Amino acid sequence: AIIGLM
Amino acid sequence: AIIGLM
Amino acid sequence: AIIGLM
Amino acid sequence: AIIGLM
Repeated sequence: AIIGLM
Repeated sequence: AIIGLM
Repeated sequence: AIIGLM
Repeated sequence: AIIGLM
């Protein structure tokens, strides 16, 4: 699985 | 299953 | 399985 | 899978 934040 | 919140 | 966020 | 946000 894969999250990404900014 | 991949999340991108920017 | 690929994110690219800017 | 592929996501992207500029």
